[PDB]
Amino acid sequence: SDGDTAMKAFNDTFWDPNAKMFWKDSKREKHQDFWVEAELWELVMDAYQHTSDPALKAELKTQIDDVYDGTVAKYGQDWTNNPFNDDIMWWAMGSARAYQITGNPRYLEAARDHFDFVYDTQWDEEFANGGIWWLNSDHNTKNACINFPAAQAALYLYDITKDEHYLNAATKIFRWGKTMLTDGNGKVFDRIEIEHGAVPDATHYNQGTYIGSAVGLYKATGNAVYLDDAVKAAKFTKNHLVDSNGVLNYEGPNGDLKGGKTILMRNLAHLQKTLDETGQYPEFSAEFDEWLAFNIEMAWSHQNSDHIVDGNWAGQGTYESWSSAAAVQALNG
Ligand SMILES: OC[C@H]1O[C@H](OC[C@H]2CNC[C@@H](O)[C@@H]2O)[C@@H](O)[C@@H](O)[C@@H]1O
Repeated sequence: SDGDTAMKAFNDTFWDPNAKMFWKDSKREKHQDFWVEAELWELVMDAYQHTSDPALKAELKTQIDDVYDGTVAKYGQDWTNNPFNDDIMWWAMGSARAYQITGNPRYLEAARDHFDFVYDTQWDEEFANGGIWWLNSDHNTKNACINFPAAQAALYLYDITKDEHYLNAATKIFRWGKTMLTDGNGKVFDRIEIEHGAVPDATHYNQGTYIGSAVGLYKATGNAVYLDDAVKAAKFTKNHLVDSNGVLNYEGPNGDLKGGKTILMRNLAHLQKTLDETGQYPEFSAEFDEWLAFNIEMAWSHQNSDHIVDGNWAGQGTYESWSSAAAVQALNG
């Protein structure tokens, strides 16, 4: 019931049924940024999968379609005019998931066409021995926030199509990213910049997409090293991207990072599910489950009277949909 209450409250506060988009904040003066809207789309899908209330489930299923329609009305169906390859890939990944839920052809086309544009034209072997460029305008940096989401999108497309092309892509992208965008012990680097090298700044959302791609690769390949990869990145997050009480950091003031716990929590749930299913890493699993539950309880203890939780989970006017999404995500694992 907590997940249902949280999602209903989030919609009541932030969903605009007229534009079929989320508001960026509770002043209701501007709709959410394009890339973040794909992440709120996935939140709707996660609540759809989590709920056991058939009436709410049907409403959320409809909302999956309405989110796409509202975005396409403002931004079009062809996102390849957007210079941000990551923006495109977040929508390609969301579209693959929407296809799995709904069966509507438009979503498979959207996923496959946009994945192909990025992977087939924005992969480069010369700089840094591999990796996808951040932008399709200028080619100066290759980033975790495009590469790991691309591996995830490829894994969804493999699951849908069974075409080994997509598994091969996920494997190649992840191998490059593990080698060039991590320290080999679970710390995920932000990016590798031409003429400079690695920028080893770690953030919640890049830990998340690394973990999710690793768990997906473990499941698709049967290679246990990928599960180990995921566990090491989860451990790094729990020990090194938290405050002194173990509560996940607040990553403001940057607007893109403020809500990153949303993406982290989505992917930590994948890891929790796989550990529960396989019985692997039982010691870590117990520690991890306790730490997750603690974070969730602390976050929700700061909910306001409308059942909205700001993204500064360690503490207590205007609430923002991206920063507030993480607490909702956490109850819809
Ligand atoms: O420092 C945060 C963030 O900044 C830049 O990306 C911003 C967004 C652009 N497109 C949508 C999201 O994927 C990004 O967060 C990049 O420098 C990025 O690597 C970095 O984490």
